[PDB]
Amino acid sequence: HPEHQYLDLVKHILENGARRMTGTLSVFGATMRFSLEDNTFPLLTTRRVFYRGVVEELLFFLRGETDSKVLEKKGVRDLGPIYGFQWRHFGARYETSASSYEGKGVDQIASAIAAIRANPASRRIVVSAWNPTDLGSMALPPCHVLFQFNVTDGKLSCAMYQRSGDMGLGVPFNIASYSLLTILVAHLTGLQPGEFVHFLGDAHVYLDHVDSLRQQIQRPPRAFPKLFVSPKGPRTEPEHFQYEDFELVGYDPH
Amino acid sequence: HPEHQYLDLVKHILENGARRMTGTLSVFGATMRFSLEDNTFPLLTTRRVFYRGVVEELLFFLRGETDSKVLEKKGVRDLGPIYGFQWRHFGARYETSASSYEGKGVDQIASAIAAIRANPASRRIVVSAWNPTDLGSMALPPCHVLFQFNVTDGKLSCAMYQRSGDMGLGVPFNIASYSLLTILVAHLTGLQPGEFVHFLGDAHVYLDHVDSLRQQIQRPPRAFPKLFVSPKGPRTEPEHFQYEDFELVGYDPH
Ligand SMILES: [Cl-]
Ligand SMILES: [Cl-]
Repeated sequence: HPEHQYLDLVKHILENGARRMTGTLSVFGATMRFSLEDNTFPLLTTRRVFYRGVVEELLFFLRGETDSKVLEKKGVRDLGPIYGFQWRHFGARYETSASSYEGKGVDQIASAIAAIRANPASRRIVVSAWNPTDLGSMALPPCHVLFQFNVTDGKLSCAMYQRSGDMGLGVPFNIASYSLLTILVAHLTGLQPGEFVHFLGDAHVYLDHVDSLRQQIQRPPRAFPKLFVSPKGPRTEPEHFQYEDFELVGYDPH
Repeated sequence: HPEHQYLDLVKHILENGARRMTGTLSVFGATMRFSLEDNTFPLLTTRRVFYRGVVEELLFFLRGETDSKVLEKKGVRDLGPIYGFQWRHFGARYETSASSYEGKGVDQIASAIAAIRANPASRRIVVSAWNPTDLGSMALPPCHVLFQFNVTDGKLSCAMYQRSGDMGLGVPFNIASYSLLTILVAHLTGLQPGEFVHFLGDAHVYLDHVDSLRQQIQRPPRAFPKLFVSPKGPRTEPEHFQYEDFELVGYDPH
């Protein structure tokens, strides 16, 4: 079971992590990979992951929105030039969350989907959320720094480099989100999902989560849920997708 | 022996790689890591790596230079806004190789060394070579897309995300270069080198290298060389380092 990769990484941090300062235990440089074949959706079972949050927050970023009032009014907790902005309007001057950016900055997402369709074998289908000229971003920068899509044998795969991740909450959430982005984009482009590959720089556990994490990691994982994309109407762009287009089947977390 | 990680990755591509078009065999998503402790320098032994090239080309990028005439006149084969430019002048308008950029764009390298000194525990010591607004870059973009430094227990480590790498020539070269950057920066900042962690998106073998690669991978690796930093005068910035500051000991490739 691939959740073991997550649990082993947690065990590793608990047993051999460094102490650095809120304190943490940490290691540097880790990888986990999850198959998305046969509708597998790597939503962790050893502790319930906020699925509705994953979905709404991904669709929100894909709309390029930056106003957490949208999310709040959907049961999910101005944010600045966070992910969606960088994804969809890279290099634009960021003003306010209530403002318009159509035709400003580089739409890396549109560019990635186009490349997937015209040149699926491309090695340059990269999307970056890291802009060192954006001082606002740079004072509280994205944890998930960059990702790459790959098409091989009709399967869309994704690799994401995460500079820092908390194992307790953030990392499981992020596995879900990028897995869901791959599934969403696979559907949009007529492909089947392949794999999500997660690369981590700093991987840390918070001290106040130690006790709970060590109970969690003796639980045997359960088979991952399945995720089906069944749009309620036509979807020609990624911002068009709605929460309801996704049926989560067999999710049974401890 | 950590070179086995390289050889196993090659075997894996040979045996289970996809065929995509000059043809290649390829897999997506791989990791290798190399300890830089006790002066270990991961210069591959199963086939000689162009050490002089590694060094000169790293020092060249660290000077922010973009004119391959500098390299040519040092026995190593306008390049545009390649690595050094992005590293040292991110977001500046790139004009010519013969031109000056002091005070233009973000000096991510200087920013990274400063962070290493003031806030070694930082999780945001990231350097990106990926600028999707730079159409010139984007027509022939960097393979080594981003890297992160980490300081833990007095040891500098580095992780680099490479979007595409040829196993034959490019990947061994790149392992050397980032390992050497870590050693160089470790010395400059008073730290000891830790580890180089290599994350790869597309990892490919060229068809015309298949036969040679399969002979190569039956050779038992030899212990890696050691690398010592012994500057011939004072070094207060990374662009100051010279080829001669580095003594390579015990390099014996097949
Ligand atoms: Cl945690
Ligand atoms: Cl090759």
